Amino acid sequence: MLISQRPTLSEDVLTDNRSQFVIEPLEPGFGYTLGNSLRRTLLSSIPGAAVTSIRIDGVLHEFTTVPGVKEDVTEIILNLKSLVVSSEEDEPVTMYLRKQGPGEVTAGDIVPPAGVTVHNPGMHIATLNDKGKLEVELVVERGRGYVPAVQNRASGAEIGRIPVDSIYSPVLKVTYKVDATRVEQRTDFDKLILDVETKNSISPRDALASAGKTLVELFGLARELNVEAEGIEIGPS
Amino acid sequence: ISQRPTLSEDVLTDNRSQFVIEPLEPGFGYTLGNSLRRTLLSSIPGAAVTSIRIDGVLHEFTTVPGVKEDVTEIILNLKSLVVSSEEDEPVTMYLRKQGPGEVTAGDIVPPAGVTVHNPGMHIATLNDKGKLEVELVVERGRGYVPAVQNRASGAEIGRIPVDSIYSPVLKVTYKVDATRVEQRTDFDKLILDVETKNSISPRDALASAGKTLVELFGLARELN
Amino acid sequence: GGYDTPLGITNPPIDELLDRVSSKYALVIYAAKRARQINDYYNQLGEGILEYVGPLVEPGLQEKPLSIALREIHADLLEHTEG
Amino acid sequence: NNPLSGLTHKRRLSALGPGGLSRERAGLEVRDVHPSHYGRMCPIETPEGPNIGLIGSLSVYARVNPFGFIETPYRKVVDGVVSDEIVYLTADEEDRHVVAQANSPIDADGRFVEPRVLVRRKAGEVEYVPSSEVDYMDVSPRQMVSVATAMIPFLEHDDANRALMGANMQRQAVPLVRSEAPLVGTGMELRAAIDAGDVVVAEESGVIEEVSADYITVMHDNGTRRTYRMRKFARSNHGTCANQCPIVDAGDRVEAGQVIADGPCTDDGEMALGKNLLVAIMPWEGHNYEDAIILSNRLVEEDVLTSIHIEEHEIDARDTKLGAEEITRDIPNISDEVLADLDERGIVRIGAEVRDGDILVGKVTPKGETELTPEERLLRAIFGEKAREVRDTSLKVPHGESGKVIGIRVFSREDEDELPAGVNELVRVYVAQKRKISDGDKLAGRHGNKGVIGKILPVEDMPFLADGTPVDIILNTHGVPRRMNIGQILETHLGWCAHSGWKVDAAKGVPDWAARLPDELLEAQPNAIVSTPVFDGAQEAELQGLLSCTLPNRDGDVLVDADGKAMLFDGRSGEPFPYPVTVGYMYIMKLHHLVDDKIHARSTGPYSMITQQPLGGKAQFGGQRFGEMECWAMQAYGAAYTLQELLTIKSDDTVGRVKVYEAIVKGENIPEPGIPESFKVLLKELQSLCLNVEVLSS
Amino acid sequence: WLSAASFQETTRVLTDAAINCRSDKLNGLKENVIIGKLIPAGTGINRYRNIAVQPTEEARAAA
Amino acid sequence: NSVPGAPNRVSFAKLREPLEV
Amino acid sequence: QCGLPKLMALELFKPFVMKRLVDLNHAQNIKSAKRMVERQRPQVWDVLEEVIAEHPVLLNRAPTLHRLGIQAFEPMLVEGKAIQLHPLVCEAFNADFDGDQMAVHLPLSAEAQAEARILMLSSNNILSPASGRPLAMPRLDMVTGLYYLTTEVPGDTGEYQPASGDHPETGVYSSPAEAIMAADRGVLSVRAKIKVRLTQLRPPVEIEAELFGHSGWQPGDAWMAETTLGRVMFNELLPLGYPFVNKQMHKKVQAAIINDLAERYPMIVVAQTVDKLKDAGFYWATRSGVTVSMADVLVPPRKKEILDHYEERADKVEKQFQRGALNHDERNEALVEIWKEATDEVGQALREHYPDDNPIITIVDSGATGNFTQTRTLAGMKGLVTNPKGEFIPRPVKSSFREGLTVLEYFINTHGARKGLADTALRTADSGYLTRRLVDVSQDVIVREHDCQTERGIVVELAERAPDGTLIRDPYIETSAYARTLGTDAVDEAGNVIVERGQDLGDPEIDALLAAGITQVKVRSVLTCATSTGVCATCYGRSMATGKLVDIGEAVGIVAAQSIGEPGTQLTMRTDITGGLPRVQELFEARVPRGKAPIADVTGRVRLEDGERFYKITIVPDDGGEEVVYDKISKRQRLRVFKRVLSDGDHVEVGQQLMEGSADPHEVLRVQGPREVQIHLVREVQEVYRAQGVSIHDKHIEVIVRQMLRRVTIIDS
Ligand SMILES: [Mg+2]
Ligand SMILES: [Zn+2]
Repeated sequence: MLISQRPTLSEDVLTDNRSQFVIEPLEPGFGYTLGNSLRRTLLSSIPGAAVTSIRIDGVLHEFTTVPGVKEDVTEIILNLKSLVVSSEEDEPVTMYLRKQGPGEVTAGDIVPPAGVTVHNPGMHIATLNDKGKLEVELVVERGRGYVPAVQNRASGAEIGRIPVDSIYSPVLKVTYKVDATRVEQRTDFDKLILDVETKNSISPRDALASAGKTLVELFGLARELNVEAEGIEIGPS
Repeated sequence: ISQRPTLSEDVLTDNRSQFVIEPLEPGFGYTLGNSLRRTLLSSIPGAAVTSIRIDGVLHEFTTVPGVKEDVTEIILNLKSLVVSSEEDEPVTMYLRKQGPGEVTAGDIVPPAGVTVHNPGMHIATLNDKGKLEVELVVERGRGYVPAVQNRASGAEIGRIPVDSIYSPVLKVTYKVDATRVEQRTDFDKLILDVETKNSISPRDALASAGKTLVELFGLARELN
Repeated sequence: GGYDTPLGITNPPIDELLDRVSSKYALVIYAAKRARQINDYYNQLGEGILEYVGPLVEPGLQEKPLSIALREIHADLLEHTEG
Repeated sequence: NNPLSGLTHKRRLSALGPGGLSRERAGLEVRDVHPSHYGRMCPIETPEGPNIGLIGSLSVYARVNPFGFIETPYRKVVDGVVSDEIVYLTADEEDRHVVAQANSPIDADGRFVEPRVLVRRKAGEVEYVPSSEVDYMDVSPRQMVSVATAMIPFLEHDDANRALMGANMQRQAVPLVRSEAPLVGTGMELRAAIDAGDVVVAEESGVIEEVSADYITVMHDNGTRRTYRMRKFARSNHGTCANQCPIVDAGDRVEAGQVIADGPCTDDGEMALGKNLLVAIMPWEGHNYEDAIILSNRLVEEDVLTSIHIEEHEIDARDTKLGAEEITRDIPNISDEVLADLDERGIVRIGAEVRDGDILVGKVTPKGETELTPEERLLRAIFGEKAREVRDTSLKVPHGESGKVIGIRVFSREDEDELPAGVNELVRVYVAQKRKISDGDKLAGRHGNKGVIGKILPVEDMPFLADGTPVDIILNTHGVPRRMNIGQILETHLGWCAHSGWKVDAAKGVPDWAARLPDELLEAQPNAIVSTPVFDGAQEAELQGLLSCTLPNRDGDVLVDADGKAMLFDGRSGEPFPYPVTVGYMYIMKLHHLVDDKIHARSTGPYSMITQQPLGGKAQFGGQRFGEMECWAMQAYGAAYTLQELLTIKSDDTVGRVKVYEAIVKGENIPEPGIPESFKVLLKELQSLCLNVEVLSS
Repeated sequence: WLSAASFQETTRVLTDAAINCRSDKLNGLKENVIIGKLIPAGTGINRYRNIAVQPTEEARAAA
Repeated sequence: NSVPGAPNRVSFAKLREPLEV
Repeated sequence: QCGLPKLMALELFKPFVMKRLVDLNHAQNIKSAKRMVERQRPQVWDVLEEVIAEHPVLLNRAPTLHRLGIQAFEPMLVEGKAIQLHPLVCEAFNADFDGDQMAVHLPLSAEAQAEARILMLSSNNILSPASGRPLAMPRLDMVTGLYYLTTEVPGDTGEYQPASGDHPETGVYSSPAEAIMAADRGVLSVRAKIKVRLTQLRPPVEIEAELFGHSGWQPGDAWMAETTLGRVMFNELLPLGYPFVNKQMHKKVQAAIINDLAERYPMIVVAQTVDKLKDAGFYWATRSGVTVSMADVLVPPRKKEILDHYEERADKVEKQFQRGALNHDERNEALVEIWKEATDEVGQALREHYPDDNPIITIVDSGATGNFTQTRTLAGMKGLVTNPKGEFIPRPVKSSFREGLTVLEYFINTHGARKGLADTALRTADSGYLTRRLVDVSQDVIVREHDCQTERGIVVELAERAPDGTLIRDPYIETSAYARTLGTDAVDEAGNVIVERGQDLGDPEIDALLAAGITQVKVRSVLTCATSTGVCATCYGRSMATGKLVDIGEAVGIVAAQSIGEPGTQLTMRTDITGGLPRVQELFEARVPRGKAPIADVTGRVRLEDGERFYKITIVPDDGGEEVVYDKISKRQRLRVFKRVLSDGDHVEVGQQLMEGSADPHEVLRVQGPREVQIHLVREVQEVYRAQGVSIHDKHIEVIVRQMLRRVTIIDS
């Protein structure tokens, strides 16, 4: 059954990693069906790597301050929470960085093993002073979605281990809106507008492509009951 | 959970069936259930009578002598007809009965390629003066389409338009049960209940909904 | 201007319009007279061109003369003298 | 427009007219409720307009003495013994006695268990008094109330104002095409439907010989038979439907007094002015904001709320000095696609669709003479068109309506009819359309809540319960607590209980709340109808207990909890709503204020004679009145050109009107407004009053 | 007198004005509203009604 | 009740009415 | 924007589409265009949608009380036959959706279209011209949703709790994107107190000063915020430069926010922000889950006990009245006071019983609808039922609407409700008549000149000093002091000047004046304008509708009349001095009031003499004048309580109100000049008018008072 008006997908980039995808026109009622599904799958389907647990020398039970540097430890937790990483191996990879003396400690000081990459070298981490020495250890693992802090099973072996919330998803925030454009002579179609903010590791175009891919697989799973089953058709490209 | 979801079937009744989809991502069960539900209730193709014609009566607000009901209630009775067709071109049914008795939906004569799934539905009641001769127009469609105007088309004066509701799906529902374990091994298990109006199997309706949604999401997947 | 883009009939923001005019009544008459001039030019385009000059900004596909007048006012392409 | 309106129009007490007092003549004291109104005239039923309190409705038990004074019955109690003897008292006879409370703790021996009883004293004062000295009691509850207000369930839980408006909107419901009976109501519905006179009632008992849509033949016991001729699709005085569907079979026995056929708004012989719609009381995304109501597309698709509306169009051909006007097809300068649906007799074929602007009857009048334009002569010279010596003032469908034609009635002098002297043909055509429910149509309950249809959104975008049944109508929650109409929430809960069915476990005795609950009310099948007298009905405890045990219909699913609220799933986003909301079946009714008969607009219509202002109304092309109060607003805005435009050229200045229309059609600038004609009319009028008024240039 | 006669006690003020031979100025708000003239407020005063408009020299030279 | 064709309308009414309307 | 039915739009723009389609060659001539339009050909709709491009259209609702009763929108074609009104402009229109209809008008000329687009555009009319408070308010549903969004519920899901020794706080969040992720799952709730770092919102002024320093912009630097995620969402709707609020969002909180927004930001910005607030409030109203059943309307357990105790207080009184010691009137008054106390106690018990999360409690506490008296009438104690003559029935109801009334209690409640519903019909008609008279008297007051260069002015009280010594703020400041122009310099202790002459006198001016210790300032008003015709712009001060200086040709007289007479329908009388619409009407008719209060004539001590059936007063002068005697002071009037309460022999002022009631304006005029009459009239009308809780700026009444006092009499030929 021919829709008789092909819905299109048009994007206008805003920043280096920011875009709005417009989908129009749609069969009445389908705007929300596509919008909410895309919004959920964008931040819950794309695989990505993130930190899982953290340990730093000088603190074992004092979870407030670490000497050498002046700012507290929660600031460090947030800073290395907001790290974008890409890992090609599923095993927990160990991140090291060691700065001596006064200075500015940034994410570029991280020494990555092969297969683990950091795309924001120039992000502030700490401000060392007074001949301070700071050694930071991170655990990096890949997965999907957003996972809260997971309690460290090896508390006895790693007492300095601290669980942290983890932004696995390469996309940060997606919002959707349904307008009612061009209704009268074209039987009440609607328009979908998606605004996406993803980490600089991947582009919003690729994020949407991967989300569409996984959703198409998931829904063809449902379509694989009757190979032939009449529905709607779209048309030429 | 790094696995991939599956889909099973649980047919409780000839029309009501349950589909389980596990494992899903946390919070995806409700959204997926809604996405199936909307397209199941809206865009499932089907067939329904679109226009009737009775020899005795010329329009929609009189009565044919002999029957206890009137044409404006005959149409209400007929609007619950359950017919299934597979050819897209319109095709005419026929109902013809004389003498006392209750005329039911099973009394109509279906041409080749159309089946009436409600042979026991009451249409009207007749008496000695009763003489019913009805012609129905059945064609495939989708969703709810109101009655077209006989002046819009090249339609005879006696033609009576009837509101069309092509929707074999009666009612659908979803329910999930998240695990939500501290060990981050959380997943959603969607359970979808589908009940259709005896025209197509609920499995067929779900397959049609999937076929209608796969290409719409492929619109996004073909961007690259 | 930190505001987001305007839309519809408010495409020229009203305050930026009031910036160039002493008071809103003067702005109303200022827009109306230029709209009348634009319409007169449109009527007399094919015939002999008179003193009136049409849209100093490029109009859209098809637009009301009043919107053209407002855009011209916002662009400081016109001058007016108070009574 | 429904049986209740007919019932309430009669048995109504007015105060204006010859010998009465006008509304301007009416003071504040008369409009008030007197203590003597009790039992005689209902204190709730009265219109909300200027006539508030001036006109009311008779009580349900009220009687008119053979003397013109009003009179009400009351049981007489003696030494604390209640008698069955019913005696009738007027307003003045009540003062010298002491009437008791309607619902008093009667022990079946006539003795009130407490000495102090609520009684009505001589001067209308209410006070305590021992039992032995009271001498009268109300015959029953709902004696002070009329028949239009006795149909409101849970009346005692509602504010007087909202009950008043609910009783008034009960009068103006429309007859639908199915008229489903209400689940929750009052016993007065049956009597009101029966004695309204529009339901066929078998006068004499006997077996039914035969049943048909047009007629019913009933064989009485004493050999003879009687044929009730059913009335089908008759136009009411307000242009509604009045169909009558028989509800009996060909072999049943009917007793004298039993309802034989149902009227417009009756189901099984009882009043049914609306439909039973599932209700969620959440405020949904602002589409039900400020008393707005949102509906599901199921109502549109299933024809739950749709009304058949019939209009009549009279047109008469009469003798004239020019000759005679003919009802004929010889209509000048008309096409053929619009002539397809006319008979050679000159009128529309029966069963043919028309719409706004279509011709209905072809009536042609001798045009006489006028200035034939020279341009007309060149026009006929180019095509060979005849002069067409007659004027085609045929009858056309007025603006903004359509539908099929139901019947044509034609009378004429050669039919030897009693036509008015002067006319010799008169034809009247009936056109009906199945008006569906759309935006702007007013829907209301019988508890005072009203509102227009904010939107009709599809079945997908409706909050649905765990069973998957979408809600039909959603109303706001911000109106009910402020406006004080909590009675309809109790009606909603009782309706849900009556729909889902219930049973009270009588295993270890009856529960405490059900002790006073009557038998046969401890068990209720699904979709069971209940009743509730207005002032003696289901209490809070009884309703709570009923809500506790609300056995499911098909699956094992207690959708609503003990407190009435239920979980429901959003149809837009899909996730469940954070908190449960109340749901249940409510009785809603469509009012006769549809938007189709309420939309009007005009560009250039006709104008009045003396002053050139356009006329007003819907029958004429109208034009909204721009009164001086709006002139105040426009002057306050400082907008002078807009005001002058609205006054001179848009309304009055004739040359201004025609010049403006020519300029806007020609795409030219609108010219300078002129001088209003009404000012010149005023000047001439003032001159005629011997006042030398001259306007001086300098 | 025109404003007063349209507010209250029309006959009385009309008779008084006829006797006094009162010459109305037709200058107020209600009088101009009645006779169709521009109201003397907002965009009706000569400061705003007589606004002269013309494009700047550079703008017309850029046409 | 007391109506030959009255549908079964169960009632919550406590006391009885000595006279019909 | 505003919706418009397709058929109505077609009928309105008939010549417009006629030309626009005969030009596009759809119809050969005009007659063919008319035939297409009347037949409604499909090509008509496209050109119709074409011609509505930026064509303003006026909407009006009868009755049109104030200036904002006519608003110019831009129409969008909509199916159906119902005009779609924006939900925000309902309050300004006083429009409701019970079935009310609206009239639509089409401006034609370029001047008319310009006037509709610039002057009467809806997005340009937010502040009410009467008092200056915004009239595009987030209303019932929107304010309920906004209130629910920003509540700080203690002990919620995902709350921030500090921890040490074992695990960190695990309540802090990196970015609001992370918080949204958490809220999407079940870990974090919207109304949970958390700590976030923010980059795109301006921190409050004290945090900005403490942390950021002088250069404290929002977009660059991040900052800790101890807030709820809902508050972050709400603050994201405000303009970028607006500081973070972090407050429970009661109606008055949003009032202050939007007033500041309109004061310090462009009009388009505030219009867009109000639209955003409406959208967010509508979205969160449904999620708030406010819904009422019988379980939500709970009753106070103590009520019966109270209804017993006061019952005893009644019984003895009745018994005493049976003894003859208490007369009928005394018994009635005692019962009335006892039952009033009982109602108050039951209301207090209901207040102490209701949880703060109850839907009705949050409905009333959101500022959306109703008052607690309505809930008390719902459950608990209905109250006292009035009589047709206006008295109180000594036997009141005891149950409430929730419990269900009986026949007689319903009867008396109907008595009262019918009286209340009947009085409104006459009240609003009298209000309309008063509005017409007020418009007619002040029609000649229009701004002509920018400034009259006068020095005369009006002194305002402005937070008079307390006896202990401090600056206690006057309650009536936004009415009298705001939106003026200083006529003289405000200098403290003959030192430096605080506010120069001819200043707008806004909020910063006011708190600077209060900090400096100055309390008395002379502002330039319309009572002292030197312009022969109309009033000068500076004297009239800032226009309330726009918030800036008044225009040069604005008709402020009609605006004043409409502002005074618009909320007149909300006026109600109290339980021989009238205090409702009749009182203000008699004040504006300059007639002798019923409760006439004779006033002193010469400064000096008084002579009080308790006469028979009527008291006697004689003011003995402090100079060689005549001892002025007042005769007709009936015993009904009570002696004025001014300063201890007045008694015999006390020193009185030259125009001191001797007797209680209401002094006649003519007498105070001939005793104390025109300035005292202006003060008295303004104060009395304001006291009567704001006792119902209605705010109107004083200059609107001042215009009418000036129009009153324009004329003078003639004594000698
Ligand atoms: Mg209303
Ligand atoms: Zn001045």
